Amino acid sequence: AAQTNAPWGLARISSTSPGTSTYYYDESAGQGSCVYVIDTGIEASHPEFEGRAQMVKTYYYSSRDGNGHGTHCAGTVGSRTYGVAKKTQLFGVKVLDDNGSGQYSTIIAGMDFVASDKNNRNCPKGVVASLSLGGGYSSSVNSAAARLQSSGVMVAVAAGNNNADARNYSPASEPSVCTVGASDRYDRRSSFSNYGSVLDIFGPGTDILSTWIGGSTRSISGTSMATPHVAGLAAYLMTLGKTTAASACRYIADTANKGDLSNIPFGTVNLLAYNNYQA
Ligand SMILES: CN(C)c1ccc(C(N)c2ccc(N(C)C)cc2)cc1
Ligand SMILES: [Ca+2]
Ligand SMILES: [Ca+2]
Repeated sequence: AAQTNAPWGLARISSTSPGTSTYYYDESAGQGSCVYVIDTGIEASHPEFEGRAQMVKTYYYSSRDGNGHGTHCAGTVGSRTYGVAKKTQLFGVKVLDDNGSGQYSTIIAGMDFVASDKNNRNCPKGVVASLSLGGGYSSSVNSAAARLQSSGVMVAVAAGNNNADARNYSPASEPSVCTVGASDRYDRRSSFSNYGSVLDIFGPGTDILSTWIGGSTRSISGTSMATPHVAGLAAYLMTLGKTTAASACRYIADTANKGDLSNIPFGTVNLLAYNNYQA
């Protein structure tokens, strides 16, 4: 399959070179996989999700995404137009308030929730969790991410947006999950992207067009936008049977575009997520 005039990020993950505008992907499109987006919620009624999204848990008064961030991330995972895995199903877990903030205890609860909840869902091709959030180092936040990964879920987390070593941020600093840095359309490390030896992979993160609340769309930037590209790609690869939840981060790194990125500090991986699609 091919999507013409795709958002640049989608094109980039299906090309060995920057500058292309077509997203090439297998028609299976992540069907049979499930991705939990742990964030400010998801506007499930957005036409772009085609009824494939639903809220399963909130830690606040409502399950509504009153912010937009969660809906944007979910759109990059699995919306029709802006999504990597266009037939996956999406589950929203609202651990962040409508200001985009949340306490560590709530975030931890949301991760434990997913580890249990996945046992009540029909996801024959596997389960992914996308965490576009983070804060200062916390061993208990890292431990919750490690548990989620251990339980059989492919955990993708944002590196953070402080142009600093991700070792001082959580859950980015948890080695057992897949920590994702951001790149721009010219194959440079995004100016805000964290870096460091704990990074596993880079994905498109600068000027990412996706779904927004009120049935709208907008372009925003962050390692928050890179993470759902990798989460979507994981779901896509699991559906194809190329990898499992336990080994998906390693498979993505193994099959990545290598050495294409500029402005990568010594000690940080030069690896950009790539779907290896061959028609
Ligand atoms: C410091 N830390 C762990 C962290 C910081 C920022 C973010 C992030 N999602 C973010 C930060 C800034 C902005 N802007 C627009 C300033 C957007 C997203 C995530 C983690
Ligand atoms: Ca290349
Ligand atoms: Ca890792």
